Amino acid sequence: HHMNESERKIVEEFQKETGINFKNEELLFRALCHSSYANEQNQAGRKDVESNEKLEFLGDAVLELFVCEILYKKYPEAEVGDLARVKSAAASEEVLAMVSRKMNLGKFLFLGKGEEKTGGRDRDSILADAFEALLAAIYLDQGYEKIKELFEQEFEFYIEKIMKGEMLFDYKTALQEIVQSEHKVPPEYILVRTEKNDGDRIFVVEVRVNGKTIATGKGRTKKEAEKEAARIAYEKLL
Amino acid sequence: HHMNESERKIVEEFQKETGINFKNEELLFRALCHSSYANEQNQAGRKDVESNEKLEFLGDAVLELFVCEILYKKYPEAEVGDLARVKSAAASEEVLAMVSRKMNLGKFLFLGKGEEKTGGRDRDSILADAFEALLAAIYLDQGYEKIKELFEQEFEFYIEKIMKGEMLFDYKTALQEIVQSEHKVPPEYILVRTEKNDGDRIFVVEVRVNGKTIATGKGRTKKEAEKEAARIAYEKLLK
Repeated sequence: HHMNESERKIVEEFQKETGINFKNEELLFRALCHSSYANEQNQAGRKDVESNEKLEFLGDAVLELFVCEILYKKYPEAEVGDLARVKSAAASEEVLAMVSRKMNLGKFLFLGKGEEKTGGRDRDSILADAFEALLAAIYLDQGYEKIKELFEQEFEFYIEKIMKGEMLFDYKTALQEIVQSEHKVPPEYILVRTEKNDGDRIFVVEVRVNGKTIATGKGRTKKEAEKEAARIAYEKLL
Repeated sequence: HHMNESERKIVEEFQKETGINFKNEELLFRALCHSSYANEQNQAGRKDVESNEKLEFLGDAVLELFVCEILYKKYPEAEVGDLARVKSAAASEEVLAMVSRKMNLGKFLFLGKGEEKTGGRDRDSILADAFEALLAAIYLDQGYEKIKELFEQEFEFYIEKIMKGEMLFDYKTALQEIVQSEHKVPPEYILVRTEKNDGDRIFVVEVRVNGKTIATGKGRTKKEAEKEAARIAYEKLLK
């Protein structure tokens, strides 16, 4: 398949924006191609444009192994019934769409005009599916180690939340909504210090409202600590 | 977990017999331990004897990726629906038990006395589970490339049969039974030719009864051709 100008631009923007470069850019294009766009282009005579359905099929297996490996290695004392519970929760459409949105994945999808007109770019199923297809593309292009490099830290965090029975969602967005509603101002995040416990560098962030510290969260990155802080503040405020 | 004498001998034998040598033998031991054995040993004070249930949980995902990767790479034209159908069949208990039996896995399992007495060593589910657990052990000890090196060819063969809609089972044993019954002699497999056909070498095997050829089979190895010849002969002998 020969990428036309607008397709090449999108493919270039995706790599620049997400930082995920590809050796074979055709794998990336394919992962982002919803069937509605492949059908549209094929009907326009571009028979080599293909959907992400096959990559999604492989991607789901890549994801399952990636999540189960984290569970097996990180929770040796967990009952097998617990590994299975968490596995299902971690690989769910809900988590994947959340991950996709955080990556602004919707911006880079190729959709047929009708799908575009009817909200497909915001559809949880389409986003989750494209994310799985992306994992297969990265797996095929650069290997399983790259998948861990890009996503293990992020998923270890989601799996920890789920294993601990803590509800998982976009913490920062939820906290902002509740703080603006009750105080008419947004929450402020302050990195107050860093630590080096367990071997990893740890960021300590306090979330405050009107200068008052509501909660303190810790994480392996500034972003993660902010997320943790928002989770704690949200649960506390409620 | 310290391996006692009998556990040590089983582990050593497994490695010598299959040729799959482990850097970390505890992984191999755990894969071979059915819950009935672990529970029996724990109750007797050996608390570090663990079952293969966690390895099997990981092993199942290793198996799914292994089969899906083959399906994705080898059948680019297949509809996704065919890929999902073949995946389920390829990773099924039936196929996995067949594979386990080919590796004589049943002889290396650790089972509780009661479980062993009730026929556990021949139980399809126990065999399939330990094989998935073994895949996890090998994956953790030696890596994914070792899994392909050991099982890719074999699974590509099963996958091809299922993808073509051809029933999959122990062809040879099934043909043996039907030929022995009708003729009072067993079928014979004769490698009549080997050749390199734009890929690698391919063996041509003829299966015969009393010197008469019943069918011819081709494969990437002699054993594969023999299985193919038996499959063909068996289907034929339902004339």
